Amino acid sequence: RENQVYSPVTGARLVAGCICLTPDKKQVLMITSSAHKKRWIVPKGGVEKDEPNYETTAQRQTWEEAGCIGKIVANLGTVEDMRPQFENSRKDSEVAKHPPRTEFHFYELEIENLLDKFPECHKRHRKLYSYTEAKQNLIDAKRPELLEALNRSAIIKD
Ligand SMILES: O=P(O)(O)O[C@@H]1[C@@H](OP(=O)(O)O)[C@@H](OP(=O)(O)O)[C@@H](OP(=O)(O)OP(=O)(O)O)[C@H](OP(=O)(O)O)[C@H]1OP(=O)(O)O
Ligand SMILES: [Mg+2]
Repeated sequence: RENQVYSPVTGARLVAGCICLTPDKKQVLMITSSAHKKRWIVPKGGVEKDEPNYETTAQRQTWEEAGCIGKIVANLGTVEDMRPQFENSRKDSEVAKHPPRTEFHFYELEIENLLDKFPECHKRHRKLYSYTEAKQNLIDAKRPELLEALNRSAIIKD
């Protein structure tokens, strides 16, 4: 729908999501992408014009995409999808300047329940991963900005 909300500055699509952690904080909940069937990501989605805050969007998408209920325990701030040839400064190399694709507002959630039936339960897989596994999945998914969000969480990395 054209019910989506965009940054008035950069025109980046405004998305909220959840780093959903087990109470012991040893594992994060990950879902498969709908387009890229084999790629493991975290629950997230576009803010809608009616929604009063990012927490609403985040908890709605965590239910819809992952059948996961929990309490938001931290605001993990923002990360950007910086995807659209190169510009070399002679001490480093960078991609040619462009506006961000997406601006993500992430929250840490403590999982309280996982339900077997949820809206996207037939079009996605869903599973708990240790930090090391989760980190490798996000690299495999080519989503370093989601890994940045994961890294700000209280997930045990040792
Ligand atoms: O192509 P990507 O990787 O940039 O991401 C995809 C993202 O998929 P992802 O790869 O993040 O898993 C899709 O979401 P999905 O995972 O639910 O299929 C999402 O579709 P959407 O309109 O439902 O938007 P959300 O991703 O719930 O905010 C967007 O897809 P669309 O091309 O079908 O409209 C998004 O695309 P962008 O506009 O580029 O952000
Ligand atoms: Mg999504």
